[PDB]
Amino acid sequence: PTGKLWRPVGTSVATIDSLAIVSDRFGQYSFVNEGMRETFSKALFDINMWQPLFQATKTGCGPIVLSSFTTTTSGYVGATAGDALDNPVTNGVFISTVQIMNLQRTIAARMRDVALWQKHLDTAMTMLTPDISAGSASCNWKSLLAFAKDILPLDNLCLTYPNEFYNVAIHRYPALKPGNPDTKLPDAQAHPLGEVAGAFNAATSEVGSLVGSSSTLSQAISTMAGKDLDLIEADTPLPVSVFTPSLAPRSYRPAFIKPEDAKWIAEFNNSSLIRKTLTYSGATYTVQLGPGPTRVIDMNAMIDSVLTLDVSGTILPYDTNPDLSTSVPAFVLIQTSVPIQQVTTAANITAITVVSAAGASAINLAINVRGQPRFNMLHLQATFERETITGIPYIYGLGTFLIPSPTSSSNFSNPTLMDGLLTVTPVLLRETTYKGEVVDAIVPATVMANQTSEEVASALANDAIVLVSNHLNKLANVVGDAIPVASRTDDSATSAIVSRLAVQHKLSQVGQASPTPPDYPLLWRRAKRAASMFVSNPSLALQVGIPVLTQSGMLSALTSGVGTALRTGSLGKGVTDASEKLRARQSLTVAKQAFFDQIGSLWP
Amino acid sequence: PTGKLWRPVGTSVATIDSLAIVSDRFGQYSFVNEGMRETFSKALFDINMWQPLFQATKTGCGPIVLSSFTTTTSGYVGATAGDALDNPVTNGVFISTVQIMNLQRTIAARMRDVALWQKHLDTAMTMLTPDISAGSASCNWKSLLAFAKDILPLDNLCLTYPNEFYNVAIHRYPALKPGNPDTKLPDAQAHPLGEVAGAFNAATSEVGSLVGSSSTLSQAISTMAGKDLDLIEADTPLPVSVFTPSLAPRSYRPAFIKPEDAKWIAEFNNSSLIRKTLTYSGATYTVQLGPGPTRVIDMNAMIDSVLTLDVSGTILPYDTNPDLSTSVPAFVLIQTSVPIQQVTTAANITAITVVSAAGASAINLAINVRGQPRFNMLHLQATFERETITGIPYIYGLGTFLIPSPTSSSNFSNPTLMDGLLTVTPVLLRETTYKGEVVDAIVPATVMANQTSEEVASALANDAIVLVSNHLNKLANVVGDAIPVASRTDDSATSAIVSRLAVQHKLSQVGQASPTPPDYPLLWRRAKRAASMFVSNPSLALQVGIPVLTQSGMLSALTSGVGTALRTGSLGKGVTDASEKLRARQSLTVAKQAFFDQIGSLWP
Amino acid sequence: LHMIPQVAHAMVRAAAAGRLTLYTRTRTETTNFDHAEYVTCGRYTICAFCLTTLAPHANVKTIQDSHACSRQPNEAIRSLVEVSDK
Amino acid sequence: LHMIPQVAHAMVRAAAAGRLTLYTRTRTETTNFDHAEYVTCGRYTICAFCLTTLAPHANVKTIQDSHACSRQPNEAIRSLVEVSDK
Amino acid sequence: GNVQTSVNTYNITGDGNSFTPTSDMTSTAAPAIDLKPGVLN
Amino acid sequence: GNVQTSVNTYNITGDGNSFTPTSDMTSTAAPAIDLKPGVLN
Ligand SMILES: *C(=O)CCCCCCCCCCCCC
Ligand SMILES: *C(=O)CCCCCCCCCCCCC
Repeated sequence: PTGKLWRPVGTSVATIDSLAIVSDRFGQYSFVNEGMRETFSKALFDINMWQPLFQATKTGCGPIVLSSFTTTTSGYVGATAGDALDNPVTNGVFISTVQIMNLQRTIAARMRDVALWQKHLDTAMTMLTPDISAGSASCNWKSLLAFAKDILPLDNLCLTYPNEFYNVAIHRYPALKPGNPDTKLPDAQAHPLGEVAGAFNAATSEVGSLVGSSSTLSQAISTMAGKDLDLIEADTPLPVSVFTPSLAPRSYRPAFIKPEDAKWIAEFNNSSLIRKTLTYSGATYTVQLGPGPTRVIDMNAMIDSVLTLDVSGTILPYDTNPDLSTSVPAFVLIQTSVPIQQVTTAANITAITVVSAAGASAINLAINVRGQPRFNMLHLQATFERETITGIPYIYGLGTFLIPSPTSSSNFSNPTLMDGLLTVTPVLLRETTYKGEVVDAIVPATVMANQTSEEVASALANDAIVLVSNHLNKLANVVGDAIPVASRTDDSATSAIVSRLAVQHKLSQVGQASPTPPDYPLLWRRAKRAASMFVSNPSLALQVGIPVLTQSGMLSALTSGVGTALRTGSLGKGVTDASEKLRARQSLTVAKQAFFDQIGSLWP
Repeated sequence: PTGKLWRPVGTSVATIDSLAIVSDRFGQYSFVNEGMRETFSKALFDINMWQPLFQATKTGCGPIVLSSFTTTTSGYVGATAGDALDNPVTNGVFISTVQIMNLQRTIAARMRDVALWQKHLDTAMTMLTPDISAGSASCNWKSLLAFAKDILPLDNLCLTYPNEFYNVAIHRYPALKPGNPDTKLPDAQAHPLGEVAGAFNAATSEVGSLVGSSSTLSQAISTMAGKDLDLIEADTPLPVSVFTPSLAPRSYRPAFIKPEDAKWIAEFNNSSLIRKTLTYSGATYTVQLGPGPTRVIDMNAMIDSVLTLDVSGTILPYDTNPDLSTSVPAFVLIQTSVPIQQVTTAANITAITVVSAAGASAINLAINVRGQPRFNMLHLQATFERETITGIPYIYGLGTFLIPSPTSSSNFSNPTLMDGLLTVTPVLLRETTYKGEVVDAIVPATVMANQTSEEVASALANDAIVLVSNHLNKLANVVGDAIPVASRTDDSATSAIVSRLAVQHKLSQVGQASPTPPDYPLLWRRAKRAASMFVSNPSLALQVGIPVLTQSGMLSALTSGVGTALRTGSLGKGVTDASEKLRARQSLTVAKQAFFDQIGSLWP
Repeated sequence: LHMIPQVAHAMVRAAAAGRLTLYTRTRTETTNFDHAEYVTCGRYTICAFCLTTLAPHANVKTIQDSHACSRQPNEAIRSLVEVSDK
Repeated sequence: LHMIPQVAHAMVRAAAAGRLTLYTRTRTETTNFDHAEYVTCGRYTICAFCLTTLAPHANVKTIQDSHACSRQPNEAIRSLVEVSDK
Repeated sequence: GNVQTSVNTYNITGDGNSFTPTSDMTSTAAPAIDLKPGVLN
Repeated sequence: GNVQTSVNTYNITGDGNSFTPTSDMTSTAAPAIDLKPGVLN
């Protein structure tokens, strides 16, 4: 049973309506199921432990028995009259609301009390590493004590109550074994209150540490089910939400990104220059679109973000072409009639809006750093919005210069300030971008081995690629973490892949002389580096031309392997290299024993 | 109860599992609930009637009692063990499958048998209108008979069995009253087997006809709930499906439709001519875009349809400008760089595809019809598809001419064959079009009083307007039909509106001298023509500038009135003008009595 | 929705060759704009106060309306007519 | 998907000025196209039989592949190189 | 078509099933149930 | 908020209700139910 206890308000006959939460002057009795007593007992148990320090310091008020907050009522206990009717409990143990209040504020008040002392006991305990993980190692007690008698700073609490803290301590450190009163010798065994827990944390030499290897697994299992690593290369529309894209604002360096390497950025590849004009704040400036191609951020295929083009440390040659100086650098949109990459001359450019200029010309924004005047780090920045560009077939964001007077000097300059580190930040997660279009769902499998070397590094913050990369990256840490894809152990991961290579290379051999019986020693090893190359750089699985990894099978395969692989690790997964791991722990205890030996001499 | 009968297969205790459809050598006994016996009895009853003709002609096989196909089993009868458990029926009347087969093929075999005779009886019966609808009117039997002894063609069956058909007849026509054997006189009352039914169909002078007025109502009620007339001016997205658009291919006459009168059709309003070229089937032709504006079907905002531009009977002046002759007329798409209505000269037109040319020049397609050579009726025709125009910001369908050699003669011609009757047929109902955009849902209330006089007649086959017109049209026939919106009876329809005008004109009077107390005699009459103008031309309620009808209240109001109005008509709704209607029926019976009077003399 | 800009395209073309006739509340035509309410082409009719379309056709003697207010620039179309009336 | 047309834009620019070359199956370069399989720039490598991208690095000495087929026009890029090699 | 077993009295992939229309029994559930005001009561 | 009456023991617009957070009882149902392999069994 569970929930609050109910009782037949109509008396005797208890039906699915003659019940009612048995409330009263104390609040409502909620049932205390077996396991929920484990907690409140485990919590109180950790407080009772500090008994010797509560009396010493006259705080506290006696040991806290959980049997002081409960009661022994009886009735039907459920979550609702209907279902509570199927849990007739007699003399169960319930805790009334007003009690659920004290057991709370008591464990809270006492928790402070101890939390404090417990902190002093520690700066003194750990102040001599009472924990080794291979074999033993003593340190003659006299010295030890006479030593901490020093180190411990005058405001601890282990100097005001030595054997009032010691008695608390003995129950937390199975290192300190108190000398028995009637034989005046230790005990071999150490009996700290955490008897079992402390036994099951020792780094057992057979397998690393059960508490470790156990969690590193349940931890990975969490992720595997959580983010949705499963279904990682699913071939079908998936809401961007399914990718929980967060804290995702990637930055670049356009005016370098080739147009074909990333759809969201077209260029004005035209013969001559395209000097246009525009009255901005009265003054008339001339946008240039200089000698080179001047790659500009396209506006369509640009998920309403927060574009913030930073222009700093980048050269600013106002020294040579004086034409450049005087011009306030500024991010400006450019609506063109004919599609760009077909826009020849000025009459082609519909209009030009200065979405964000920089007050003060190019001769105050400068700063000489050895001849080559740089740009005082400043951030121009628009706030592009999907629909502010409705209808408008062609429009481009360009972080240019806005020259107040074009001249012969700036005839080979080309004032694109795009060489600066632009940082787009998708401000509306629901919508992603792929191959130049804005969508609401991705098709994972499509984005695999479909980008090129740099059609990946040039991805646009929160676009399929960047999403089908953030995803693999989780799955990449589950294998990297739990599975042993980094040793000659032909693990579950590199194993799922090997079975694909076989089934694959086996049918490609079917029909024709079949002169080559499948290899296997070579297949195991080829798939080992395939699974390994993945854990290594999760990204690669997106680039066209990557051995194994990019065939449709793998990944879809890998994950579902790694999947079941985590759901069976056992507990002693740590047996892997638990030999050198062990031998390394003995190595430490031998060096730490060496320490105790000095504590033992210096302070005799 | 209903369904097949089940019985405890496990015996005695019948639980929700110890049951099982009691099947066997006869099939499965299905229960024959009270009403379902009404049908099979009503069906057999109509066959037994023809008893005298079955014996006469040695067919048949005795009267068909429905008690010959059933049985008297008993058990639990439901649709599934679970629910059949709650219908313990004892000695119910079930019909086994193999029986449900005969009662079927018997009623079918016999139905043919009678269907035939029953047809002969008729060509003879109705061959002297035995049905009047006001007062009576006889026709001395001798004459009548001695008359039909003539007319009836030699292959009837009423001449081979006179009083073998007569006995069948007497039970279907309460007009023919047989002379009683032991008093050798009629009976006043007529006792045809359809005693009641025939009594309740007579046009009762108090109210038209219960059988009529009753149905004309249930009929309207069907529609009202069906199509979804309710919610007719709902203000919120509605899937086009909710409008069951079918059999919907509207035709026009572009090159006349103003661009602003219908978004799906832009025009090349440019100064001079725009002669372009294109190699079509080797030969090089020149699309013209002549002197006038040449309105062309825009491609975007064009729901992938089946455009079929017919060019017939329309003038073809190859007589004057010889330039026109020789040019094969053809529907051609035109992708322009700069948006049309901004496309000045040839270099602006990206490309031109002849989506469908007409084999043979303009001098074989002609046909002289009094000087002015016309176009031999022929249909050019593309099959535009939403996505075949993906990306392509500007593209237009144009049914032009394709001149093989532009000349001075065709300098004021302008070969747009759009003056022809184009017929677009939406080939993909799911997607509609509104104000130039393609959507999947309409917002009804939005399309009311939002079109102009002709922003309606220029609507594009299966576009919101054409949908929010097909809808009102149903609701327009429900009122037109059921409700009396065509008499001074201030009906439920014109009444729902009057209450809106009041509540409306009443608050517009609130605040300020209120010198005008609402009218009402004038409001009733104004709303009467408003509801009337609607039934009249349902469309109007879409045009901006229509008195009353176009205020947001009405319609949303009207329908929900007309709604409840139909759900209460009573049965005697026909009482409306049931006076002149009655007086007109007596008028007919007086003229029909006049007929019987001649049948009575000519054939004595 | 007010105007329906196909109506306003008929305003300017009737005022770029001024045929616009300004009518008063007593359904008489004047040329002063101060006493006038109704504005014609003569396709479309608009009361200058509320500035909504009233009748597709002209001849404002047959129009019902209830609005009351004052001055309404644009007088610019009214000013453009008398210049173009020459 | 095969090639990714950014690859084919590197084919023609390596063929406008003929750099490419043709490698055979035994990883030796020839200029005849009849014995040759691999096609370089030297950015990208494509076997002429299956016509898929193989390794963006050149030195086709370090490429693994398993295809076998004959007849592959386009020879036009192969023909454009030897004209542009002068 | 994976075997079930009891959920429903028939397996789909079950032994000797048989798709076979007969002009005699035109398959039909219950769509035209009458509910209109006068007719439902 | 239209009156209901019995469906549920409390009316929403009912007499003397009271929205009033208390730092003391942080509202919480049951999200972290443990089901992982080892822990569920
Ligand atoms: C297992 O599910 C394999 C698929 C076989 C049946 C799936 C559905 C298609 C057949 C329908 C049977 C029920 C009525 C159509
Ligand atoms: C009647 O429904 C009026 C609206 C009042 C409550 C509607 C929902 C908003 C308040 C929620 C109460 C339940 C938990 C939020």
